[PDB]
Amino acid sequence: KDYDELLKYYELHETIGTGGFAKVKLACHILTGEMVAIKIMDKNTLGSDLPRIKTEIEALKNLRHQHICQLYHVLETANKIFMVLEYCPGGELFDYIISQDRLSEEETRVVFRQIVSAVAYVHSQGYAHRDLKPENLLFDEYHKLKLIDFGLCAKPKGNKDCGALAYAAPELIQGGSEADVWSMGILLYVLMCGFLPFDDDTAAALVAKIMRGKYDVPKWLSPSSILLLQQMLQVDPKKRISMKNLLNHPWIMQDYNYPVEWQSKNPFIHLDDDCVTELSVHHRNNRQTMEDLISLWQYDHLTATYLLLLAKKARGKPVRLR
Amino acid sequence: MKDYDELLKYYELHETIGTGGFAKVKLACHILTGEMVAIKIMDKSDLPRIKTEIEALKNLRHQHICQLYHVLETANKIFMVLEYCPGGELFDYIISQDRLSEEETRVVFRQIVSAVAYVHSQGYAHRDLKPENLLFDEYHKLKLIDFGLCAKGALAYAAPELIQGKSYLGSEADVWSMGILLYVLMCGFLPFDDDTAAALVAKIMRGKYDVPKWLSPSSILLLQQMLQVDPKKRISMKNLLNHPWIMQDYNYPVEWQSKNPFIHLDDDCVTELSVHHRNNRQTMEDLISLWQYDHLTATYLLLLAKKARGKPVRLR
Ligand SMILES: COc1cc(-c2cn[nH]c2)ccc1C(=O)Nc1ccc2c(c1)CC[NH2+]CC2
Ligand SMILES: COc1cc(-c2cn[nH]c2)ccc1C(=O)Nc1ccc2c(c1)CC[NH2+]CC2
Repeated sequence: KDYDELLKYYELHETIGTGGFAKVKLACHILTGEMVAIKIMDKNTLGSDLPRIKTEIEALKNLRHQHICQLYHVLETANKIFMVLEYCPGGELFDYIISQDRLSEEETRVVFRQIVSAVAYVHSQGYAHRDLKPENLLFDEYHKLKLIDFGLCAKPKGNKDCGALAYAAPELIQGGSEADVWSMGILLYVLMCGFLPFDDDTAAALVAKIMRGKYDVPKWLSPSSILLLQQMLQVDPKKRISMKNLLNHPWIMQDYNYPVEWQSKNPFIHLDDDCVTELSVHHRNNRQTMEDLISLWQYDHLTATYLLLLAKKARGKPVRLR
Repeated sequence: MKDYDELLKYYELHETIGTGGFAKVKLACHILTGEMVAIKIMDKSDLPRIKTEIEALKNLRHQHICQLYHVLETANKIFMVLEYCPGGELFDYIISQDRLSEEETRVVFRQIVSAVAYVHSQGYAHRDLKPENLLFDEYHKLKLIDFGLCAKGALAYAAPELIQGKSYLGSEADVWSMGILLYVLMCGFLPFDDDTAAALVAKIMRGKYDVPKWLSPSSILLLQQMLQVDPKKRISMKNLLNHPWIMQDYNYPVEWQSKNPFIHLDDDCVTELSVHHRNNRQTMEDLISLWQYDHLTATYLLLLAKKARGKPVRLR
């Protein structure tokens, strides 16, 4: 009874889940033929941490970006919440870092310009992620990074509602968007060094290192790398580099000579007309109210079919259902 | 990273297979033996539950229980090095096909029965038997997992006396759950199911269920012996092991006794660990016999499996 609605729309394959509450079940969307990943939560096993699932869904319903792992479809049965998500077979950025030694400056940049694109867009929409680390970034079948787990979340100019400690800003530990900038700075350091700037045996010694904020600057780090690191690793969050200045930073533009393009290429308001026409021939009605219907963004089957059609059109394969 | 330094002396890390807050599962290679392993990584979020499981798995050793090799505790993590189970959940198996045949469900059920009868012999009751908690190893052999709710779950699997406050448990509640499991294997869905949780409870108490046309009268008889609302009326484990349904095609009852020993030690393995350590031998055996669930416990038990798969009793 929990799978009857899900199985009208999706053919279920393997289990890259079998975690706690949330198993990932690789699956195929029947109409389009595109590969999806299905996050499965237990609506009466999840404890007092169902608010995290709801904070994530409501952030993912409002965020749309080339470097954010897309939500296609939400399904709620008796004891189960289902999230139909974008396909990421390439592993975590974490798995990437721990397989190789340390990355070169130009290799970290290629990566880091993608983290910056995503996190800058999050902040434009009034959100702050609050748990940026290399586990929470995944690689798609085209080697591009996707940001995941908005389980902790913002609206810092919104209504009243921590993460990994080695990534946590000083002001976070003692109680904005500037906390995320600190965490991108920790991320930048590990990519180039192969080790954290602050690490210890006990948690109480880790906190003391974050507050004092003194760190090692390895011999192989360039002076451009060092300068950007100290702008991002400011203990005072008012002294930390702004996103407007990060986007076009001299280290950030080496070998690219254009700034980070953060603005979304995945639209809410514009409707692709190849997709509207193919959905119209399938559902059998007029494109006028077809557009009106998609524009509700209910994150049902129609939202899943529209956005997956748009993903198939992006691949190169044709705009076709069955 | 300081949290991975101890682990990474012993294990080469692979695939990141399964997020979920505190509990993440990474695939790993044990460097000395070359044997594949699964690593459960806890973000040190109910840590009495992690500690009940480790404590139960340190004392349980069985061919149809997913083996613990090694426990590692760093600052912010707990690592459990567990048996390799690439074959998926029994759950995934059931939902891919429609329903299983009686003889296909017998092959599968006799393993569930072998494992659960051994759990109960050691003074334990699992309390969360369901098809998500039974995994297939690389030989298509079932391994029972998650002893986090065990005593010394899912409502559709919960016994009537469990729901309304016991007075008291424990082993007969497991028998009810094996009965729910038996039904789903043969039918392709539950004897008690509903849209709301409040309607599910009411169905479990009255205990009346549909008996599909394709279920044999042997299947029906065993089902009603296991699905007794009164736990005193429910079939005993002594009678389950040699039940006529349990034996129909097999010339013999369920062998529940462990083939994985704590006390008796393999000499071929012992003499290979001795050449590595540059120990005498009486010391070597005395040391394994501590069962500390460190690297020496991981290396001994993985050497025992390498010995069993036909490859040589040799370290790398
Ligand atoms: C384990 O995750 C995946 C594996 C494969 C895959 C593996 N092999 N081939 C494909 C493909 C995709 C995923 C995936 O997208 N998972 C995912 C998406 C969002 C979130 C999570 C996971 C973590 C839980 N918290 C919410 C955020
Ligand atoms: C989540 O996976 C496991 C959990 C436990 C466990 C949990 N609790 N106690 C033991 C024990 C073993 C595993 C495991 O080994 N799974 C696994 C192995 C290989 C592969 C996969 C999974 C993904 C599917 N594709 C093939 C690759």
